[PDB]
Amino acid sequence: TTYADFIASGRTGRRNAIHD
Amino acid sequence: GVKEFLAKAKEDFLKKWESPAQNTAHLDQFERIKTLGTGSFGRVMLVKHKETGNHYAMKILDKQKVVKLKQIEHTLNEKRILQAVNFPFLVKLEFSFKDNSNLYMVMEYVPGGEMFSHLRRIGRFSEPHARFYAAQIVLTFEYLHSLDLIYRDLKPENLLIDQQGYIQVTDFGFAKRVKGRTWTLCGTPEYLAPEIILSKGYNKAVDWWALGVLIYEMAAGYPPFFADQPIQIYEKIVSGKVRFPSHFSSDLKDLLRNLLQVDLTKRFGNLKNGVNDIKNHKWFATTDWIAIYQRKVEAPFIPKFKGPGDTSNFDDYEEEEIRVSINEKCGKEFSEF
Ligand SMILES: Nc1ncnc2c1ncn2[C@@H]1O[C@H](COP(=O)(O)OP(=O)(O)OP(=O)(O)O)[C@@H](O)[C@H]1O
Ligand SMILES: [Mg+2]
Ligand SMILES: [Mg+2]
Repeated sequence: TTYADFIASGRTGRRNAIHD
Repeated sequence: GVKEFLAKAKEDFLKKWESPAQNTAHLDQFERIKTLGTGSFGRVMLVKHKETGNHYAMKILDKQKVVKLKQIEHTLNEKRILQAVNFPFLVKLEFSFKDNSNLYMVMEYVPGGEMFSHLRRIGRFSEPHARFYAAQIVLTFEYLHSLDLIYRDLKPENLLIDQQGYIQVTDFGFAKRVKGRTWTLCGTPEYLAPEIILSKGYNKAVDWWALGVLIYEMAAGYPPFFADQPIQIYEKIVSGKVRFPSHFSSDLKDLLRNLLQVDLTKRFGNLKNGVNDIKNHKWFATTDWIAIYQRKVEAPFIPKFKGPGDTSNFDDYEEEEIRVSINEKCGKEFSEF
């Protein structure tokens, strides 16, 4: 499932902004 | 109505934009309690104002780090714009000041936590729940865009839940007053519009794309474009193909197809009818826009509240000493702060 793939991914925690 | 309101709102904003408040408190006036959150640039701490006993949230930026990360003009934008705005869903800046080492922005403390933490824990929001938050962002962008302000970092981490269950937008770090195109690569990867990724000049339409991402993530429980690394995310965004959960209503899918739209001649928010293409869309048909503005709608949920300075709705963070050098850093760069 998409949910399972998201939860197993490396970006489920807080996401900080990017720059440069 | 909204027209007269926005007219007065612009009059009020321009006075503060042209004469910004500066140096309105000092670090020694606050007891520092606990870190509430951190980002790429700043640390935000719960503080208690010694004279009044009020709690606030204080954003601390190290001047030297702001310089290294090429955020000088952005940070000046952030404070100049946040001190000048006034809207029911925008966090209030109460004080700002600087010392030898740091910049400080003392905000109202929004105690219900980030939308992010509630969303991840609960899994996903029902469509009426997502709609209640989305409506507040729609009204907030209508207000910001009318002042020629682009926001540029919509995401659950930057949205706080107040004691009445309403949204407070925080983190004006990429906010900019601009009448034409702008070009800076900034935002958060999952939320970037394709025209940002492709280094085009872009405009306030990128906020409406980001609203599409937010509504999708709220209603699905995951973003429309996700991967393990930003480069992979950017490939998916520029590909532009979105898949929707089976449980998404026909109306929600139609709205999202019009927000997550690569073609700027077709993206809602950007067209001749402006924000009304969104407000009058079928997914929002049950929304009473004045009632939302007036905060008269009963919220989907009310954060737990245990005391004035309770921080239970926030994650714990490693604490770091606030050091203040005996030498002034970056004086010229931040003269106007
Ligand atoms: N007024 C507030 N009340 C409570 N918590 C807040 C407040 N403002 C910010 N925070 C918390 O502090 C965190 C970091 O603040 P902010 O987003 O302004 O920092 P940043 O360095 O600009 O982050 P980003 O990487 O998103 O640019 C927020 O995600 C939120 O958890
Ligand atoms: Mg942030
Ligand atoms: Mg920021």
